[PDB]
Amino acid sequence: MAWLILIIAGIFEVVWAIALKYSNGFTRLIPSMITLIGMLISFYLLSQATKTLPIGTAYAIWTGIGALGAVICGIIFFKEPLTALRIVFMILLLTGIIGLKATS
Amino acid sequence: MAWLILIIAGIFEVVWAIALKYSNGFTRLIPSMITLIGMLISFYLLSQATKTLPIGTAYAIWTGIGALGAVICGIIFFKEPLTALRIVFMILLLTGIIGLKATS
Amino acid sequence: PTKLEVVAATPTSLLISWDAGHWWEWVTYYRITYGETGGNSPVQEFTVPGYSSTATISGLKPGVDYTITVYAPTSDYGSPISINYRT
Amino acid sequence: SSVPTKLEVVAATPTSLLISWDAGHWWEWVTYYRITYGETGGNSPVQEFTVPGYSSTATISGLKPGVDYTITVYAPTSDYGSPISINYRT
Ligand SMILES: CCCCCCCCCCCCP(C)(C)=O
Ligand SMILES: N=C(N)Nc1ccccc1
Repeated sequence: MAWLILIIAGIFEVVWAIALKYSNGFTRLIPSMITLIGMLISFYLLSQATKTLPIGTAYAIWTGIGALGAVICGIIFFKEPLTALRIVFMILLLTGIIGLKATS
Repeated sequence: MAWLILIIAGIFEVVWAIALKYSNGFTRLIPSMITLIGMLISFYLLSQATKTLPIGTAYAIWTGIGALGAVICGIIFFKEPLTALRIVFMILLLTGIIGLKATS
Repeated sequence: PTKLEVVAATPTSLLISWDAGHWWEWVTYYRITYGETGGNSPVQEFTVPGYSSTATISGLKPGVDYTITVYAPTSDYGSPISINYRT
Repeated sequence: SSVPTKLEVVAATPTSLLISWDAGHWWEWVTYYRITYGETGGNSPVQEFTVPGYSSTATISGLKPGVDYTITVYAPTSDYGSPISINYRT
């Protein structure tokens, strides 16, 4: 069960990620509010998911969904680039991230 | 410049991460203030970076530098196991980050 | 913002109120500045959270014509709102 | 214990006591202290307040003159030390 609230900890990671983009340097109320609230949901949801699970596999999947969700919802909502190159260096960055967090 | 801010956001990402373990229940004053100051700086700099940079690239690179600093600090200041796996994950990470800056 | 009214005033203070917009337009903070419409010197300023649409300006000289302006965080919204008012 | 240290009454008045402590070294400084005071007997409860951890002194007001009190300074947690108390008749 703690796995799923780890998934959701990870979805809310993307939520504040997109809400923060929408806030325009944290100046638009509501996207600003979502950013804050959707953060301590992620962190809280984590600390509970982590209670049960390994800290390593917890964070690895938490930030994985965080980082990929941001990349995906970005190219979608903010019509951010979709270069052959960008999708590649993003893959090396997320695996390095996932990697180092899965070692600790 | 936006990129420079991200690096410093990532730097402060880890300084509050490691200061938060050196705070107790958020009880030791000096570590508590450092975590609190390191988070407000980390978020702020990130929010300002996200104005001019894709949320997908901003998040992942931010997270990356935090994950990288975390292991660079983990290895050096805590005698942490330095694996050939850990080095290649730090190389993928760096290649990911450098790579993304190069497709601006 | 829009609709900068002086809802109430005493000789020494004004209660101002504005239209935040709705939903998508709400900003996280407003920055209100007030000074003598004339010899000014500087202007006093303060900031109110963006959820609040009223503000109170205190320590005014009675009888003096003051000018009040309400800023958004950035230009990219709907310009500053300004008024004059004698206390 | 470790913290807090050296709980003493700096100044006193029939109704009010001004207390101080040695927060300790920077790394021992805590986010707050919670401070308890009541008649050293306990006719019903005790009285309590907290102080920011960056403060080494606290004033206690509204005491009954002539009465012996107990005054206890705690840390946030028990991790740091045993909560140091003193007796004082106003
Ligand atoms: C909760 C921590 C982040 C605090 C940031 C406050 C948001 C407003 C940023 C405005 C200042 C920079 P500017 C005048 C270029 O918009
Ligand atoms: N929630 C995170 N991924 N990071 C974080 C770091 C610093 C301040 C606030 C949030």
